[PDB]
Amino acid sequence: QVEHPAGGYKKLFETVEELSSPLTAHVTGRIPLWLTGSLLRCGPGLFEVGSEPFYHLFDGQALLHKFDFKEGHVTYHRRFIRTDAYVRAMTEKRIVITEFGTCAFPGVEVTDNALVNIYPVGEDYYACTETNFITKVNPETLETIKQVDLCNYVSVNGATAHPHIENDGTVYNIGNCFGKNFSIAYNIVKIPPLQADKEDPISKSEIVVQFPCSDRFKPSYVHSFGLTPNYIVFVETPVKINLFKFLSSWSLWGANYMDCFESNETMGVWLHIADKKRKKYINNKYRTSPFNLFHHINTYEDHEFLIVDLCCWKGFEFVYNYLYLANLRENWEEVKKNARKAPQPEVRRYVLPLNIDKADTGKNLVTLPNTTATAILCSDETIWLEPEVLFSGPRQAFEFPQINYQKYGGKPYTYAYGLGLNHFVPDRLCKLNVKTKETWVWQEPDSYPSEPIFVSHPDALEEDDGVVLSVVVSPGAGQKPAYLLILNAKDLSEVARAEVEINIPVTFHGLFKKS
Amino acid sequence: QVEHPAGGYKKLFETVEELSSPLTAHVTGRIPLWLTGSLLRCGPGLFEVGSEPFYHLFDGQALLHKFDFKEGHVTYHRRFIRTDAYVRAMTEKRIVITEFGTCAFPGVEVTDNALVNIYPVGEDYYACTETNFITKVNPETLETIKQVDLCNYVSVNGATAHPHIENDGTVYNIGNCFGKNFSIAYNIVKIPPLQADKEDPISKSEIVVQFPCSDRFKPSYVHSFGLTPNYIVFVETPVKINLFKFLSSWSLWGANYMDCFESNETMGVWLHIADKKRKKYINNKYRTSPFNLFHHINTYEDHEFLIVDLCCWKGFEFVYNYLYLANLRENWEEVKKNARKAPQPEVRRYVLPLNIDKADTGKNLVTLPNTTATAILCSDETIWLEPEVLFSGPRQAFEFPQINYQKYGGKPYTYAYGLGLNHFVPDRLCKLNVKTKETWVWQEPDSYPSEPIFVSHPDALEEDDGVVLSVVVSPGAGQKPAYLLILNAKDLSEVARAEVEINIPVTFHGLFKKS
Ligand SMILES: [Fe+2]
Ligand SMILES: [Fe+2]
Ligand SMILES: [Ir+3]
Ligand SMILES: [Ir+3]
Repeated sequence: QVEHPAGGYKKLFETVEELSSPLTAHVTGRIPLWLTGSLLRCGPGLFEVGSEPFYHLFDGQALLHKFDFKEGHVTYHRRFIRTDAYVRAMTEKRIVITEFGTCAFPGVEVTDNALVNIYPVGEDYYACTETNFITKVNPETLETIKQVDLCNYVSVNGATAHPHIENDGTVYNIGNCFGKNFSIAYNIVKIPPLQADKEDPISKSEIVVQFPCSDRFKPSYVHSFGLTPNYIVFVETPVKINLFKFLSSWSLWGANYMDCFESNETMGVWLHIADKKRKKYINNKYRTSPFNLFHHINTYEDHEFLIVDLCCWKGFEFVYNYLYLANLRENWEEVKKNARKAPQPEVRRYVLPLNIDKADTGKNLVTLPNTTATAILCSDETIWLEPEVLFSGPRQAFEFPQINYQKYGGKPYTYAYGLGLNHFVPDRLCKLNVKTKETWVWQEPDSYPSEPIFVSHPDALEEDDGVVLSVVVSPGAGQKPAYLLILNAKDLSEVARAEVEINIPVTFHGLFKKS
Repeated sequence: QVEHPAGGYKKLFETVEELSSPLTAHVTGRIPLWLTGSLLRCGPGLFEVGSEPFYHLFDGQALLHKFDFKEGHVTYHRRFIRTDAYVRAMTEKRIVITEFGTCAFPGVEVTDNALVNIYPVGEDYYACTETNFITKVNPETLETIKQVDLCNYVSVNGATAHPHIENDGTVYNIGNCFGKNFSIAYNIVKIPPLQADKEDPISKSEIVVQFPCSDRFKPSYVHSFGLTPNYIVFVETPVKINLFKFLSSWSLWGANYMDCFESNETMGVWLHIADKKRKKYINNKYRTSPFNLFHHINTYEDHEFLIVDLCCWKGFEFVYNYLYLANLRENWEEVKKNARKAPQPEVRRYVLPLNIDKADTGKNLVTLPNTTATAILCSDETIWLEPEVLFSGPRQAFEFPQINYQKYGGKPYTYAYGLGLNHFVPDRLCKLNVKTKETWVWQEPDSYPSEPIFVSHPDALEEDDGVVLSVVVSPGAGQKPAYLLILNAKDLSEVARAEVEINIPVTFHGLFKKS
């Protein structure tokens, strides 16, 4: 729709160097006085070790970024995370640890390249990827402190880079695991808040509940999940991990993680729910059409139903196949051409009935008045779901979604913020009213934003009283190569900017730390 | 959304009497001078024979209506169609022929109650329902002329009340039939235009092509189908006719047509295409989620794809179960309550790829640039489809759709007109831009319109240069009980009205005859 023939988006994938200390950003407009804190973000910063390239978008070495709002000025800083992967790569001047889509050549050494997200646990902050290894970091200085191996504390093989954090600091996550059956399963991990004893909360990790797997030996790729005050929602997609293949290519040949994925063509999507407080899996066989899922938007309870809002990609093909660096660095026509056969992005609201009566076999159970979502109870005992579409644009994804999480996560809500992807290229920011379907767009030419993070006005009365923060890469004609953008959350109108004189590569997720 | 607590919609289902001759309507505003012709419509007019009621909406005895535009004035007329059903009912003072949802009590006597539609064949016009019996009628006087039995001329058991008529007067339809396999199938019937020989074209009926059936002994209920210059599209829904049951309740007990229907829970929807010119069925196994379908909107070819736009109801339950007269005559709260578990209406665009390559197995084949519809080729050879949603409102159907059929039927187009159903109650008229999704609504309180028919301006330059005609029932405070509505097709703004002093019951379909 919008076109980027100048190819500026290639700057999102160009290596940068870390800083020794914070730069001072040149500020435009007016930073709100109540914005005092830090925006922390993780993404790849190093896309080749020497003349050895990294191939996939999720392979480049973790880079930790900070935009600080101190006493009426803004600074920018960045430091590579000192991971085994990074350290060993630097020691030995080559690629040492196999990344998601790049096999290294000379037990199994699983990557700790924490390029995806960062989150609070007790008084600590950890950078993560999606394996068992998270990296404790210093949120003031950006120094690496420690590697943690979650297998030491709990039985999981890995965990998402999207834990849910409750208001009391309790942390919930999900990862696959070995069941007692000698099957695969998915385990919900709970890390408690910092208690009086003042001991590291990770040492108090425990399993809340286990979800079954649709296939005994293949778990689905899980990127995120849903949490309400009373329920956990997990979506099992037809993107499957063939564990066999990476335990056959380690031994004999030589593979990466991407090589294990296969698509199951016939299962579609299975949706699973567990009672959070009683810690039981509920046996409701929710089923629907096939789609990839990376990001839940929000989840909530409305009478005897769960409302589940999702960023979907229609299809069973793995959308990550489209995310190799060569693909993303082609020119504009080839980018558009290459995405023509990709899965098509769509925001969807599914409605899952909680209180199932066989009396209603063969009818639509969704009796709520303001939705077009359906759930049908088959004789089978299967519950077949159709969504209400909330947003749909040709090869235009509303993605990397965020909400006013602190007051509205897990509860009834109205607004969602997101990054607009145009044939996979990030080129706009969106706001979406999920009840009316109104949208708002912020966009400028040759400008490539990141996930918008929302920060509440401390005296907020409405759900969107606050701002949205995005890191924007604007290559071009003598342009400030990048800047931090602050929008008014009500109408996505610009409030301010903090410009810098250096490039910033793609970042995925992060948080705003009030301090 | 809008509420009708006064219950005025019950007047759509109250018996009326025919007229001896045309009333003269009181006209408001300005009838366009180029509107000279006749609006003909069919619907039920008689909902009980004495103290024997008819139960279903599709059971009342056919009533033929005419609004005439002659020399700067408007008339209204109506005559019951003199069918076997009607005539015998009147002769014998009771219900004689079993209707769709009303069994009569004292070979098989199939109904010819032609309450659904009327269409041109050569220089003739026939009222129809969905059986093998159509009734030739006089379009000037509304007199019944003749019963026709299509089994005499072609091998079908019945035919839809939605034939497609080409610009040269050729008529296409579809009905189920016995295959040579001793299976069920669906046959495409072609009736040619009136030729030089001047013989009745029905005598020249022939079979073009046959579609297979998903179930050997159960055909799906078919209400309509798609036609482009090169293709025929047929949609096989999980609403199935159990022929066995009506050939077991005729012999032993005593049933109606509605009693034969069952829903197939596992098949979903199968979509079928045939080459119109070569008269071959194409073996592409299009499949998708379950839905009822009554009305195609329009179909067309866009490069190597068919665009299929449909008024869907999500679910496999038969929507006709909600359409008994008692249900429709309850009060407003009970109407809303009763539809809470019904299938949910949605307008959908499916995109069917024509040129299938196994090289693209597991990918999305829909490479067109302005749609979010997908089609995925499974290993199976199955092609799994997801729609682009064009309109979706909670228990608000865009239904009884019409287009500028003469210039745009079967071809690329932009606008569709429709009747808005609010928990099954007709209470608005809509226009829909199918590319942008903009809508327009005409609505007034305690007013219940019928299917909007579109008539082109004779000097039309754009697709919506013309008017839309609807019959509106407005019961109320000393109100003209009904009127004919003429809207401007561009913005659904009112141009005129032709009021009458008598009630008019529900009508389904019809045509505008330029004369
Ligand atoms: Fe993510
Ligand atoms: Fe119809
Ligand atoms: Ir302020
Ligand atoms: Ir005019």
